Amino acid sequence: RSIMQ
Amino acid sequence: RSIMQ
Amino acid sequence: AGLRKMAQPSGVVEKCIVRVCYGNMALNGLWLGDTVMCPRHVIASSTTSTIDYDYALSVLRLHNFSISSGNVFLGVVGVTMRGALLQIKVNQNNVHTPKYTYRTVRPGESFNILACYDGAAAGVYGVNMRSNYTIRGSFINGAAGSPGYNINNGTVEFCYLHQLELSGCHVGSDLDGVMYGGYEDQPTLQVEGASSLFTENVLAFLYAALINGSTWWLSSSRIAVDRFNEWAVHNGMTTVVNTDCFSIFAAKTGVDVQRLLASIQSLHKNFGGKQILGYTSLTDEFTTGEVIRQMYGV
Amino acid sequence: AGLRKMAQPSGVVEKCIVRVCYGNMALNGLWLGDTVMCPRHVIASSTTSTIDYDYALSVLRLHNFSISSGNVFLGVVGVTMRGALLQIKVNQNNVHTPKYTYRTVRPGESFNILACYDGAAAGVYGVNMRSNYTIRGSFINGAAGSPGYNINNGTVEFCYLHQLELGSGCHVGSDLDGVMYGGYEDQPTLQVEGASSLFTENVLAFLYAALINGSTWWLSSSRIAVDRFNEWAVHNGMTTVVNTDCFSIFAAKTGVDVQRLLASIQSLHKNFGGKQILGYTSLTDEFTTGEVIRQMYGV
Repeated sequence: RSIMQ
Repeated sequence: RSIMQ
Repeated sequence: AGLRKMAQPSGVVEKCIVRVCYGNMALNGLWLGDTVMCPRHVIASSTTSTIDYDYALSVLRLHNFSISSGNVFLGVVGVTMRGALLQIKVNQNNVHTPKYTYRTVRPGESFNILACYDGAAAGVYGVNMRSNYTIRGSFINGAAGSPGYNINNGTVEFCYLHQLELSGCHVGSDLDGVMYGGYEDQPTLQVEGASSLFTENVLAFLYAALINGSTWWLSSSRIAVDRFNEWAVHNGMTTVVNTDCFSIFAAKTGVDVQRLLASIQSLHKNFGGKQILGYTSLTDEFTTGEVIRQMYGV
Repeated sequence: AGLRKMAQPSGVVEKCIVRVCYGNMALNGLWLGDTVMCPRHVIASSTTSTIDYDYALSVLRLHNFSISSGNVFLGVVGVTMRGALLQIKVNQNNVHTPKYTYRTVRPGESFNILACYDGAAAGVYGVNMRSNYTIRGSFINGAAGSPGYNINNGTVEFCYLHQLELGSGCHVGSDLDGVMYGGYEDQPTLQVEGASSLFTENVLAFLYAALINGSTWWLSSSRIAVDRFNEWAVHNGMTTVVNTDCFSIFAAKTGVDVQRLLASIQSLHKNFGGKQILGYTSLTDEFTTGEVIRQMYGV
């Protein structure tokens, strides 16, 4: 859902 | 009662 | 005396963090030898739609990477896809590369997170893989690529590279690029499986509490392993499958697993009424291995 | 998202730990420049009665020391008392000595513990100084001399060397000037810690972090003024709040002002009613506004 890239 | 470590 | 969730010392891993930038994206990489490993979402040219990573790699240009160790920049020689990771070959060997292995961790196992931002380590803390293959971490934007590791007898065992967040629910891949739990490295509508307390770790914690002098919660009744397991899967706890690890504890404390299991059922009914060693009654973040080290140095 | 007690990375401190042995005693020292600091009870010859350390120093034989960094042994040049510490001059400078300062921390302040055994770091975890000048640690025999530290802009600020466990399991150290926190004695005597009050400013930081992470069930419209809260606090094991300025930016990103949180604290101080806040079932004062700010936003 939320990528922390 | 104190315990030195 | 005492029990704290702690991390193994991070020095040997700190020298392996790099900053990996591509386009408008920046995250962290792990530099071992002449390779940098990092999540492949760094080459994604999107923020909502669903990503074809093979296409993104086909249009990639090596000179658009900026990879740095502090203020030292690394030249990129090649890129290969490794599951949910990129394997980026660079023109410099990391002289501080430790002896290392890769290992995929299983639910209930503890390891260490080195939380990184902008290619530099920021914090370190111990975690425990949950039954739904998420960790209870603290990560904000830019933490992807943060490594998880254990240290065994001089060798660093790398088990995790941070990828994404589902509500304090964090997900990463192992170093072969296999995403824990099968979650996609895509910003999609996926929901984590049901979180259950890891019972074998609760048992370690309650033995630790006994050894530190906490007994108010100890039941005098007793329940067999296989009956408890029937109850556990309708009450948010995992099944107990190994008990041989508790033989040392049962001998030092005089309390067998079956009394601890009955105590767990009773704690689940006045849940929150009183703490154990200052912790929630049913904490599952400590393994038997962790408890033995903190109790006895072994 | 998420909140965890974490430690700052320990690499720069790991290079400073040494093993200090004398007779039947073994503990840890901190090697900065050409000096090793360690608790002075390493030269004690008893474990029950009260020790005349000045006498123990007068009959010390410098060659009965063994000080090692890994398998590198350090020769002892001289030894002087520094409060509850020995300041041991050695014949070698530690080339990996970081930029460093000393500072004595105050109740409510957080720092990092590097738990050490046999002169090697074993674990690292965050702690918070309690109102009775003890910490909630995990230490067993051999841990004395383990350092506590913070890192700011690459400078290591040393604030603690571990000394002793009180009869209940609370942990006590000295600062690096050799002054014992809380005035406890570095003697194996009967001394009992004072009562520990919850540090209210830290509890508020925890509750703001809960709101930022979407935990709001415990919040209501009910409200209490600082003064009415401070009267309840002194009868309920919590500290008084005096300045609420540090919570301005928290109230601005959440829309919830302190007075509402203060009223929530009163309800929660008893129990959470079977529910949890970020995994906790009791209020915690281990998190400072500064830790929360960094974890929530990176600043």
